[PDB]
Formats: sequence, structure tokens, C-alpha cells
Amino acid sequence: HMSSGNASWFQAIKAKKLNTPPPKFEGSGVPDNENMKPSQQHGYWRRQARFKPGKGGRCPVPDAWYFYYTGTGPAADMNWGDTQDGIVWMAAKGADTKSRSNQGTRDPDKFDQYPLRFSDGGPDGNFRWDFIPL
Repeated sequence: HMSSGNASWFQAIKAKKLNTPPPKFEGSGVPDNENMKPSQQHGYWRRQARFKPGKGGRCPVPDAWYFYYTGTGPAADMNWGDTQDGIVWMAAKGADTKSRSNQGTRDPDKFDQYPLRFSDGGPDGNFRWDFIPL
């Protein structure tokens, strides 16, 4: 089966080892994105367990986490702060986490993913992401 849905606007962050806890962030944990209302600077990171072929059959690879603005993505029906394994919530100063933006999600056939930057910090050392130029 091929997932039919829309995707995250940003690249993934990726754990370096198996069974890593959720990412902790210096600063808001909200990706750099100047094209949003300050009131709308809030969302969640969502865990994605990965695999790939290796010896015998399939082989576990470290988790990826993907960021979605509140009210969008797989956990669109969740409200900011709602507890669920594999969901961590982030908000920048001045955010109103009741607000809902028009950003929606990314259609992969049309737009490439945005590069991740965190001018106010970034995730802890259990995590890394690929370089994509600005």
C-alpha cells in the first residue's frame, strides 16, 4: 500500500540509535518559518518508526520525527498539549495554541520539503538531520 495523504512541510529529524526517547529542544522546537503569523507558531513532532532491507528480511532503522502545525497532519484532530505516545508539542513565545492556520500539509508531487533550521536552538544530540541548502 502507498500512503495517499499529504506530507510534512519540513524534512525529518532522525535518531542516531534505536529506541531513542522523544526529542527535547533548546528553544521553542518550532522550525524557522518567517511566513507564518506569530500567533500560529505552534505544532507537534510525530514519531515514525522506520525499517529497511538487510540480513534475512527487514531491519529496524532509527526513528524519524516530522513536524506539523496544530490541526494538520495525521494528528490534526488532536488539540495542543494532548498526551499520546510519539507526539510532542511545541510553541514559540507569542503563540496562541488555540489558533488554526491555513498552512495545511504538503502535496509531495508539487512542492519539495523545506530545510530545517532552529535559530533559537534545535533538538538534542540524540538527533540529526540532512543538510539542504537555504
